[PDB]
Amino acid sequence: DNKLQVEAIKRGTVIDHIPAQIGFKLLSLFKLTETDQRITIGLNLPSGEMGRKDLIKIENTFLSEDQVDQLALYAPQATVNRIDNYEVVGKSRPSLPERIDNVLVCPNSNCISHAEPVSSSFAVRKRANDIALKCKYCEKEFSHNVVLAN
Amino acid sequence: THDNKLQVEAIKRGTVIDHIPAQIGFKLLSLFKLTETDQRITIGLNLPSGEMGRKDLIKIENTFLSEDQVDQLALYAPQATVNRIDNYEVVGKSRPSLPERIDNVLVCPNSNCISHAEPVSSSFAVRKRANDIALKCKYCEKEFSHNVVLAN
Amino acid sequence: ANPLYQKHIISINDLSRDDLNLVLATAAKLKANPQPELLKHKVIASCFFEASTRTRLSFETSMHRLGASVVGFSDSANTSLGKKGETLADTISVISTYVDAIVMRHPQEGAARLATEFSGNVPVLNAGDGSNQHPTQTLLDLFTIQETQGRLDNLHVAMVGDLKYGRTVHSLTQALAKFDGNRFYFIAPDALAMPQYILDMLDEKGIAWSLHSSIEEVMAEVDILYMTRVQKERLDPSEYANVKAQFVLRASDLHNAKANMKVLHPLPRVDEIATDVDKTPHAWYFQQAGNGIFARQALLALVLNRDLVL
Amino acid sequence: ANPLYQKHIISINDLSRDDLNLVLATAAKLKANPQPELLKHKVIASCFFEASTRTRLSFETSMHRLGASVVGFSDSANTSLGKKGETLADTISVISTYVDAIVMRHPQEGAARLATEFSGNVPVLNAGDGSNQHPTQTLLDLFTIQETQGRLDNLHVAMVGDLKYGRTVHSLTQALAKFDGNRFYFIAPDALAMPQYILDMLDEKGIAWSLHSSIEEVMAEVDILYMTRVQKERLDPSEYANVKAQFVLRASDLHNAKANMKVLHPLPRVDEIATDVDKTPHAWYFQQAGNGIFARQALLALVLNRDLVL
Amino acid sequence: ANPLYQKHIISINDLSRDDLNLVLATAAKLKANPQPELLKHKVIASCFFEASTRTRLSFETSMHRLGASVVGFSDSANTSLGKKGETLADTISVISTYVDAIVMRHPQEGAARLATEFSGNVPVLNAGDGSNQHPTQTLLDLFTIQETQGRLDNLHVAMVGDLKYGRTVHSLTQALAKFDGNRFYFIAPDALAMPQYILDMLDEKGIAWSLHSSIEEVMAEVDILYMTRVQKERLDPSEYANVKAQFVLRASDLHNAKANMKVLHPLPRVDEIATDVDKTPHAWYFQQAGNGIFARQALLALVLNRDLVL
Ligand SMILES: Nc1ncnc2c1ncn2[C@@H]1O[C@H](COP(=O)(O)OP(=O)(O)OP(=O)(O)O)[C@@H](O)[C@H]1O
Ligand SMILES: Nc1ncnc2c1ncn2[C@@H]1O[C@H](COP(=O)(O)OP(=O)(O)OP(=O)(O)O)[C@@H](O)[C@H]1O
Ligand SMILES: Nc1ncnc2c1ncn2[C@@H]1O[C@H](COP(=O)(O)OP(=O)(O)OP(=O)(O)O)[C@@H](O)[C@H]1O
Ligand SMILES: Nc1ncnc2c1ncn2[C@@H]1O[C@H](COP(=O)(O)OP(=O)(O)OP(=O)(O)O)[C@@H](O)[C@H]1O
Ligand SMILES: O=C(O)C[C@H](NC(=O)CP(=O)(O)O)C(=O)O
Ligand SMILES: O=C(O)C[C@H](NC(=O)CP(=O)(O)O)C(=O)O
Ligand SMILES: O=C(O)C[C@H](NC(=O)CP(=O)(O)O)C(=O)O
Ligand SMILES: [Mg+2]
Ligand SMILES: [Mg+2]
Ligand SMILES: [Zn+2]
Ligand SMILES: [Zn+2]
Repeated sequence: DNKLQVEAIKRGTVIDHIPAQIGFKLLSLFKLTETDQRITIGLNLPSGEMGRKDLIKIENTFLSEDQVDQLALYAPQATVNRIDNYEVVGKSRPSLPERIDNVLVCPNSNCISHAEPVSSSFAVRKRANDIALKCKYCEKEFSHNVVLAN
Repeated sequence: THDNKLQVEAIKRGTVIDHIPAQIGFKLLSLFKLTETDQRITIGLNLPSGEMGRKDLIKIENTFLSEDQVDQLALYAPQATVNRIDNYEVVGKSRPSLPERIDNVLVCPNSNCISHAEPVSSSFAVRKRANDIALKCKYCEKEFSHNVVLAN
Repeated sequence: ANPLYQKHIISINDLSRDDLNLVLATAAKLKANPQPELLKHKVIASCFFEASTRTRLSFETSMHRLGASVVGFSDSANTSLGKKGETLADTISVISTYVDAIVMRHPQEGAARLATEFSGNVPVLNAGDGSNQHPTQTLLDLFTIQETQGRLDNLHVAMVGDLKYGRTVHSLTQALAKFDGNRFYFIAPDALAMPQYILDMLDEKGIAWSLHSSIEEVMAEVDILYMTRVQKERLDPSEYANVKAQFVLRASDLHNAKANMKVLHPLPRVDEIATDVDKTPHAWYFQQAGNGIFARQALLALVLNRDLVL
Repeated sequence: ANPLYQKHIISINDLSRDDLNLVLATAAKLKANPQPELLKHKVIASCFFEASTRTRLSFETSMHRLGASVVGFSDSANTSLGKKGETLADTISVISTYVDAIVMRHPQEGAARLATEFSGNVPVLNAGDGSNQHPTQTLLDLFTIQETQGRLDNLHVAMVGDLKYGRTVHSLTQALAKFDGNRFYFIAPDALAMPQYILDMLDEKGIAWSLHSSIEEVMAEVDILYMTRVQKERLDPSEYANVKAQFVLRASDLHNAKANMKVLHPLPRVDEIATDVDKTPHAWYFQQAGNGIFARQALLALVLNRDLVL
Repeated sequence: ANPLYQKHIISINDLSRDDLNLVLATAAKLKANPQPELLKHKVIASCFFEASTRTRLSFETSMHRLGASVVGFSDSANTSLGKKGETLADTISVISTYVDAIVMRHPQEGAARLATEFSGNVPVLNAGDGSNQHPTQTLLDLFTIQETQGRLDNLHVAMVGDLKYGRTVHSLTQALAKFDGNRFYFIAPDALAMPQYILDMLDEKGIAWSLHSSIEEVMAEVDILYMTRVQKERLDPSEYANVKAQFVLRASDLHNAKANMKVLHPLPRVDEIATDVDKTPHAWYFQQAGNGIFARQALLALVLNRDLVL
């Protein structure tokens, strides 16, 4: 027959219930694949809670509450499982962070952040049912949908 | 037997791209736009390998690489293995054949090449060599290492 | 220490109603009773990376009326940033080893905020950063509005012209919104409208504001007519239809205006205020400019002198 | 049809020894007895996107000597590509609906090849594309070498100066390498050496070539001394140390020359050939230029006429 | 004499339906069987005071195909008007003592009309005068429409883009309006709408026209989709919001097109027609350009020959 098998991880993180099409986006942003650690990704998996979902497993790697919170912009209904000795030892859900640093680029062409050795930074807030991001430097505010990443 | 919620199903029909060198797997996913599908996909990055120590691995259901993608794969990951699967079985297995031309995806490193300014598809004569592989631009006629070019 | 001692002064959005009132109270006192040696032995940097007449000269004048010395530049072309490719970060990193405060104007939004991240313990005072903020303009404006209306609350305030790129009206609207019951009329071309982050802030505070297409609609009601220049140096090429003042105030436009109403303008004006307005008792933009001395003296005192003055 | 009828003439790489000999034989005949109506009723575009004296004027004269009409431009600045943003692609797309052949010089490598993808059945002749190829220069060069030496085989040929950016020597080396037993001497600054893909071609054909740091080093044995200009409009700023001629030929350097040796230069020269060379029997760059007429007539005649009887 | 013998060709307004049909019939004949000596012993001036690729090169090619000689310039910078202050009046006054006809393009409206007041018996052909008229473009346009549609009546014609500054559509609309039962769809930004004097002419002839904000709105019913370039060298600074193509045609927009529909564009295009359109059967802008040869030959032949027998 065959030797097909996916060996459960001893220690690390399992990001579950990622909405369809978002899994690859998370990998791209947070540079999750820039590591020598074993990673396992399932995309378009069947789900009871969601119908379709993506799933990211990363060995020997953990996310702080803030790192988990960054995920709220993209996958708010995701579950982040911390794993030690093959056991789910922690389950967290992303709560909207107060700031998003480093990964996004201010869309204002005249912002000082583009010309100088600083890291991007936006304050995060709910506006209607949109998420508004206010650049720490130029203080202009944008819909998160138009604020690109690096 | 509790654990039966942890074992990915084999594919009935589709492709398994194996022996991808480390750090290439994720690159292939973007370049081939593979994740832009509703088909089930599983990916292993930095997996143990007898043949090559560490490797990446991509499996896609009900889906096959296009001739474009197969030709480009020969360049990105020459030692990678393409497995075609029907009825849960490997019916075809091969290292992708090097093509003679690669169009559209590469960028000529000659900055004064006309191909940058104009609405034409890039094109490079591909010839296999000793240590690397040579790409000669259809327009400027200059020849480069795929190393210099694949640093697009 | 007073609340503002050694504080960076970057954005009105970082200040409270109490901070603003503290500046104004200090201004009254120093105008009443100048303390010509309050800042003796201070050396302050005056660093202007874009053009200025009022802000730079009033700031430097304020520094000398308080006894401080002044170093700096009125353009960047002959700094090492101008000729040798130095970053602004490195410029601030060295200048902040020389002086007791840095006053800076810069053409990019966020410049003054960035400077604070490299100035260590040296306070940065934002003399204007692109089309973002102009907090010391707001201080002198508040002082002037108080001087002529007797209060900062329950006022009718019209702002006219380029509201999108007016760093002056961004700062001033945020500041007046910290006071109770003020009402706003925004008279701007569609393309240069007040930005959404300002309007959202007003809505959150339940402040009333509306858009008008003419000065005449609001003239009867207004206590403060705040005219602005089109910020042509900030305009995208797509916005070049808006270079000419869309609204021109003339003396005849002032018939049905309240006797308490003042016309303000951060200056320079192009044609948005005709010269015939100058002689009318409503014109107060030159008086407004002169109050920059008291506001800026006040701010330097609060930032560089530990105790409240008397 | 003759082998060159309706063919694009883009790169010496695409031509055989027989093709080159055909042009040379055809040129010898047209020089011997002219055919003034050979291209009657042809209109040919001369499109120069960078400077030229010899190539454009000899090409146009050639067209007229064969009875053709000429349209075009010596500068792109007043075409719609120069003023309205038009691509080279579209430019060729329309011009190829007007004329029977297109002669083009362009500052980017590949421009002529690209034109062939838009010109349909209209042949494109490459009058120079960046630092890549210059096939018609090579045609006249071969013709001149053949005339003076009696052969294109077993020659000793030195090429001096900017070999990196010299499209002239890229084409000439390739062509001479299609003949037997030629030996090459490359005299160039390191930063401007003959490129490797040329040397590789010489190697895989087992052709002897060597590098030298002086002309006197090889003066006594060369049949053809091919001088070149530093292509300063092509140099990277990092290569400005090489702007001046590194090798300057003077009449006195020719004391040990073979009597039959000729000095060639595709022209224009700056200082690499001193004016005292001009009077010597070895100077042949002006006669070479004059031969552009017969090579270019020959090329046009073979491309636009199915069969020639001469 | 034919109706157009020795006539100036300045504005479509001065021509009748019969005049236009004469050129079209004459062009069809010259395309069918060429007359290479028809303008033998004529010398014609080609005077371009602004950029051109198609108009100047097709005109000059046309002259050569008919056996005429050509003198002139593609830039005024090296004429005595460009360097010595000479008026256009004097320029035409002397050139009209040399040549048998004058083809002129100029950046000011009226320039060609003015030339006719100084050229005496020498006919002036307007190759474009500012944003006013472009009669020879219209001649080739009509010829292309006639070829592809079989008629110049009862067409559905859409014109897209910059209709305000498009001298091409000013002339084309006027000409099509001399035929019966055509219907027009104008798809343009407000700031660049078809001018009122054109619409008025349509009204007083009872011709149906309407305005639309999209191409898909009319795709299913148009016989001719006439795309245009934004005339950015004509825009007032206040109109720079319109510099980018507002309407971009792509292959996928043609899914519901009439099978016989053709996409035209006087060229050059910037982005208003995507390159993926080129391969579709509806793309006809290059064939259109190619027809400039037959329309311009026809015009020259009718103006310079008393009677034609073909
Ligand atoms: N040792 C392990 N190695 C790899 N994956 C694991 C391991 N342990 C758990 N997982 C995966 O992490 C997630 C853990 O969730 P859990 O074990 O609670 O299942 P669950 O009850 O379905 O979770 P939820 O209630 O959040 O849907 C599952 O997606 C499971 O596949
Ligand atoms: N390491 C892995 N790589 C790829 N796919 C996996 C991996 N582990 C499990 N899967 C697949 O993920 C799918 C969903 O499993 P999971 O345990 O998340 O479902 P669930 O918990 O019952 O549903 P819900 O997502 O609602 O909690 C299964 O079909 C399984 O085959
Ligand atoms: N039905 C299937 N579904 C999913 N994955 C499969 C399926 N069949 C095979 N594979 C995977 O595709 C690859 C097929 O290789 P194969 O079965 O020949 O093993 P192998 O002998 O190790 O191959 P190789 O010699 O190329 O290393 C394996 O990595 C396997 O895990
Ligand atoms: N679907 C999968 N997802 C993630 N990891 C996998 C999957 N299938 C196999 N692996 C991992 O990859 C490793 C090697 O897989 P496999 O047996 O297919 O290759 P191999 O033949 O052992 O190695 P190689 O062919 O490279 O010498 C295994 O140890 C397993 O942990
Ligand atoms: O420039 C304006 O129109 C308003 C305002 N003006 C000033 O600060 C006065 P000045 O530029 O002379 O220092 C500004 O934002 O710079
Ligand atoms: O420019 C050179 O030095 C060599 C060569 N020269 C010529 O073709 C002569 P011209 O530029 O006058 O046509 C060239 O590549 O253009
Ligand atoms: O320029 C245009 O967009 C349309 C029109 N175009 C042409 O005549 C083609 P050309 O400018 O190449 O002669 C014109 O009015 O000049
Ligand atoms: Mg679950
Ligand atoms: Mg294996
Ligand atoms: Zn910003
Ligand atoms: Zn190239």
